[PDB]
Amino acid sequence: GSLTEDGLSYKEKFVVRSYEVGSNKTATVETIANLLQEVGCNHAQSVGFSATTTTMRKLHLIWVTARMHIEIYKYPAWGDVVEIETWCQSEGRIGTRRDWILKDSVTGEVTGRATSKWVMMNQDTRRLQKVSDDVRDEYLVFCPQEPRLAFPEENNRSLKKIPKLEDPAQYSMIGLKPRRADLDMNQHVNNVTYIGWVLESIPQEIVDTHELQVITLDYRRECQQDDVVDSLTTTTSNDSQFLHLLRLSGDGQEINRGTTLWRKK
Amino acid sequence: GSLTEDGLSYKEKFVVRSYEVGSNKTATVETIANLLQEVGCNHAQSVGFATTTTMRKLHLIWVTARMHIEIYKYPAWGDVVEIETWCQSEGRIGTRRDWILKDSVTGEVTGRATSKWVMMNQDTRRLQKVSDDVRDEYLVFCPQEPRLAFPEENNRSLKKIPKLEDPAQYSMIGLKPRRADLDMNQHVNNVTYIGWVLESIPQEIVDTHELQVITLDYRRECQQDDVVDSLTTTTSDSQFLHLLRLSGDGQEINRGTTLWRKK
Ligand SMILES: O=C(O)c1sccc1-n1cccc1
Ligand SMILES: O=C(O)c1sccc1-n1cccc1
Repeated sequence: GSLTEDGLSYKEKFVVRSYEVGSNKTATVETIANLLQEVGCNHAQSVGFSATTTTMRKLHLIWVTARMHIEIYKYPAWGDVVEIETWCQSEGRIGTRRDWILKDSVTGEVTGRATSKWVMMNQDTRRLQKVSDDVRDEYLVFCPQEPRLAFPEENNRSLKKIPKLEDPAQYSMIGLKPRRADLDMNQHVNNVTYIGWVLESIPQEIVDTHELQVITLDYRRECQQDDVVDSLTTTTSNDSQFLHLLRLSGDGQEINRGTTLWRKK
Repeated sequence: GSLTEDGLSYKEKFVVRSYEVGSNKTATVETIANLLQEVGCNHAQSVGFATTTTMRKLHLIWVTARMHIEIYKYPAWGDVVEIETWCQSEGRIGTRRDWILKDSVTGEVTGRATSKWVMMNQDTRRLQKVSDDVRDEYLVFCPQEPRLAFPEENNRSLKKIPKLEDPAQYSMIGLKPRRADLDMNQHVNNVTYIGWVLESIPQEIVDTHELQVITLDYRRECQQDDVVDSLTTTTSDSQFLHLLRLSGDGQEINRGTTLWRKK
């Protein structure tokens, strides 16, 4: 991987692995979401981060994901090479945005795109806060100054408000627990696990006859290593649409809400 | 990746990814076991395949009976690890696949693995000796002289594993596979079982020790809708005896041993 000529974005190529593919012999949406993490971390490292700034580390401040929106046109096949380009952008005091473009290395065509929204949180108190100018000026030199949007469209799916699923749900997967392989290097549940957990309540018949096209996921609360999760889904719709809810098996505390769009194979 | 000059083994380099590392900022044993799958599949593909044309005609598949992994140094995030793999016949019982893991910068051996495979009818799940027609098809891709990742006489890779007695010292109950645990044929990926065995090791062992050796026997497959119990008892360096069984009737699916060194 490497930063582009202007040093305002980062590119990296990935060969799709044998264990990274599903039943259709193409990369899963969780494999893709992991590749977005890998290109994201390599972009931060190539510009001095390790992505907390000097001031964030001093104040015990971290960047946390509020929303992830992924849209896939063609999932890459096992053995194919996918090139991913990523960049960040400031959104005032609310936080930052990280976008991605996925391409076929052989054809140069766009096979997918993603956008994520990040907010600042105190690592210990878990309290959110608006970005301070001292922190803001530290990373503004690594972002483009003109708007560069993976989803520019006048009316796009990445900014839609997601409602809360009403009980009873149509489908459900109960008693989901994270294992050590679901944890990151800081012993927190990896954000991609939640994507997998949302998809767990989609019936196998939809999974076998449709391909996931769009997924929007809001992150409200973290699932701890010793928590149990319930995954709920209700059909809201040639296209299938679903409303999703992740909550703690006990009290029913919400951790995530989302929507998926699937098209017939 | 590529086959070596003699076309009797396969090499491939891997850069360790951010999501592939644990709390020590080094690759997990499950990440390593997945890299062994990837280099294994690329070796088969580069030589025409691990089912032969005769196996497909008879509905025969290769299944893992045993996996033995020994790690001296887990690679760090960003490091490049080079893996060399090769297969070898073991008569009529089956085949063996071995691996050597190295540091790309130093050339030193950082780990090694050996796995034992048997032939099974994919439909009846019945084991069988390898026929000569099948055997001759793949013998041209294996070295003719013995080439062993674990040559040492009376080594840990060939030891018999006993069955854990109830009550177990530690346990993790109600383990279920999710879609990300399945392979391209909707079967549970063999690496998931490794993760499930380690689930019953206490977090205090995990935080103070590093896994050095893991030997895992595969007896029965966990179906997508099965629930698993992971049992562990200390037998000792820390040594543990492991057992994976179905949450209901208690049917055995796996047994193993792990060896851990103080950090
Ligand atoms: O989880 C993270 O910290 C990172 S880093 C860049 C992408 C993501 N992400 C968030 C949701 C799914 C993937
Ligand atoms: O599972 C498989 O089919 C393959 S392919 C080569 C290595 C393995 N394996 C088996 C146990 C752990 C890894």
